[PDB]
Amino acid sequence: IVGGKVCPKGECPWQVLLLVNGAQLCGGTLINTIWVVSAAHCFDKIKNWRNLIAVLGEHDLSEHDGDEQSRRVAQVIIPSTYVPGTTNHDIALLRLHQPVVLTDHVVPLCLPERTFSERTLAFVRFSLVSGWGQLLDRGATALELMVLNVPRLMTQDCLQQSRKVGDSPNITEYMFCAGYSDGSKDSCKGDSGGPHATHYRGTWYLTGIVSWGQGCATVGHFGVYTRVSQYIEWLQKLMRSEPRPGVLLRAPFP
Amino acid sequence: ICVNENGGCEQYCSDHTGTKRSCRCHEGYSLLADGVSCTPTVEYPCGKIPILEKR
Ligand SMILES: N=C(N)c1ccc2c(c1)[C@@H](c1ccccc1)C[C@@H](c1cc(N)cc(-c3ccccc3C(=O)O)c1)N2
Ligand SMILES: [Ca+2]
Repeated sequence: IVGGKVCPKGECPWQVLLLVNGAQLCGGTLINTIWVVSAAHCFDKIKNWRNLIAVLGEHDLSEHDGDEQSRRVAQVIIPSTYVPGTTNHDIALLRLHQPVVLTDHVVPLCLPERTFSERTLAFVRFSLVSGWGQLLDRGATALELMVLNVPRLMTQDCLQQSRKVGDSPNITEYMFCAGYSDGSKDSCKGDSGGPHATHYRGTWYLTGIVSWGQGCATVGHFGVYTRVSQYIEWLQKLMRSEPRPGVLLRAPFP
Repeated sequence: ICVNENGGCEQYCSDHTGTKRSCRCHEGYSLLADGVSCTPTVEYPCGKIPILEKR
């Protein structure tokens, strides 16, 4: 996170840290006691599928305070439409080996209904983005969880504003822009997979996933987030189904 | 009805045949007798921050 602040301990209780062989991989979002939503691109280089761990209740990476709960990731479900090495359909659904125990420090973020998300949540201006990612473009990652408030943009406004820069990729219907074009504030590498959480009438909901952008907090550019509303039905169907052998699962989308 | 200000619902809204509207809540919440408000039915309902709720 670039230009944000430390998330006071327990204020982003759905934030997940994904580890591979004990090393920081990506963020994620807890949506109930056994399911985590993250970004498909985080799993492009995994060979060590058996050593993928999700940590809930994490805050400061340098100290164990007893609120952390670790779970092995039993399955990583990616949409059939996701192509490795690309940015489109950038979502993954992770099943934990055993549920996390809900506490003041471990709470799920509400996965909203599609219509409510499209007709109400999509019009809430500001949302929170969080992670232990790079504090600066080409900089060190954070030891304490960071958070940033970002305004959402209509894709046309993002496209006209996000300068005619060669090979500037397409912002699809499975994405949205959020952030600032003045080079001050953005999510960054290491934050991928993390939540873009929206407040509505006293409750927080999952509306985006840290996915990509042209650098971090680059002038004329915005952060690009997976548009979670497109995947509600896909996620709901998978969560109502029985586990299958093998860690990686490709599931048809739609 | 649901298209305008979420049909007045705190959480989810369903339009019905005619002028009928039903608000609903996410699991771990119950709808109040006003037919619009959602109240937690569990200790850790989704999307609420305990350290802030207890404050
Ligand atoms: N500006 C943003 N809001 C923003 C947010 C996330 C990202 C970007 C930008 C892109 C970017 C582009 C250029 C410079 C800096 C960031 C890179 C993209 C990505 C893609 C893949 N395939 C791997 C990694 C990646 C590689 C090593 C360690 C961690 C990660 C990780 O997943 O975060 C990261 N993720
Ligand atoms: Ca810790």
